[PDB]
Amino acid sequence: QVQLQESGGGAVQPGGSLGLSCTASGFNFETSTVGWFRQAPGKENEGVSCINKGYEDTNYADSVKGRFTISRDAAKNTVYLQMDSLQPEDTATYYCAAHNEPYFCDYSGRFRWNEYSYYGQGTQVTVS
Amino acid sequence: QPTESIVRFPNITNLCPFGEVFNATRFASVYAWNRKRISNCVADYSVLYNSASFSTFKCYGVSPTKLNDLCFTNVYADSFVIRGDEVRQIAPGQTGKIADYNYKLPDDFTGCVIAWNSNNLDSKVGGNYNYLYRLFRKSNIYQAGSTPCNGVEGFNCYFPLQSYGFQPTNGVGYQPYRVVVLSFELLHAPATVCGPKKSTNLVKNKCVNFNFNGLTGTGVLTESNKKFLPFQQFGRDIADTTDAVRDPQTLEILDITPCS
Repeated sequence: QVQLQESGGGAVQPGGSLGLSCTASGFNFETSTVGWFRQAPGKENEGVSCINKGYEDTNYADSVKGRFTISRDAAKNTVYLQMDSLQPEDTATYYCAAHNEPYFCDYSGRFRWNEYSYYGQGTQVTVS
Repeated sequence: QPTESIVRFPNITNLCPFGEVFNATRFASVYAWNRKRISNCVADYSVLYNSASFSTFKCYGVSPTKLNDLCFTNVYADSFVIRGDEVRQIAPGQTGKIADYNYKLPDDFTGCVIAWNSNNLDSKVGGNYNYLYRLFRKSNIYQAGSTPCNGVEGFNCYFPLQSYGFQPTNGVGYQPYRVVVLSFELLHAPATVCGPKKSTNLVKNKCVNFNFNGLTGTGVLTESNKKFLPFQQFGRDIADTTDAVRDPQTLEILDITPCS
């Protein structure tokens, strides 16, 4: 099956930057969408970013627009999310997720919590 | 001029077993999400028009009030149970996973779709874990991986079951509800399914229009005592006219005389 591994979380000070990494296995995620979701205590599970490597088309949550940048590394077969000017609302456990149907175009990434079929353990990010 | 128009039709006997929807107490087997053929019966839809107490009943290709006019060879009743988030997405011409990857419905599928609340009766406090999804088609033992296990532990070899997270606590938009599709098929077969045909009270000895089981005429009726058995329609002793007509309820034999 598909296996997901998130890493790169930690503690940051507001105004700083952080780097999260998602490693996928059991399926070739080079022509399909992979994204980052978050869940925070007192907040619903929200998708924050997604990238389709087929053309690397990118989408971000409205809550994170203009602050985070997601990229995809084919050589590393990973998804890297860079977070600039972090705010307390970004403190959450982050999950790496994908759509059941692999897309083959410039499709924007869905940020509904129902969007995951296989899910990783998640990595903690605390903006404090 | 004739006074008023009259139609007389026999009492309804065959009721469609739609009661398996009102009084359904149990779920179907895993292999057999309820797909039943319906024929040789009269389909009474009048209750559904004014029921107004259920989540949706929207249906396409036929106006609601003309169902009694049309006759179909077969009716397929296909019932599933699905969650609320897809209720508006279950419709012909739309997209979705289950409708596309399990059994195809035509883009102009004409048929009649109802969705039913099961919130207070069939929903389970601890969660009913009976719900599965088929996700993949690649082309036209089942293993989620590509390599066969052959009874040996290893990669793409899994455990029979781990506790699954089905819960009712989710919001109002997120409960499951029941879905039923009534599909009408008109094909090359003798007409066996007919809608209920309502009649009225009968008035005698007046110049009226009459419609007995589709037999139309105008005039005033008089009782005739000639010997016809109840199943008898045609005979040759006068050989000229449809002499007499028989009410379904009352076996009386009535002949006609035209008005001016």
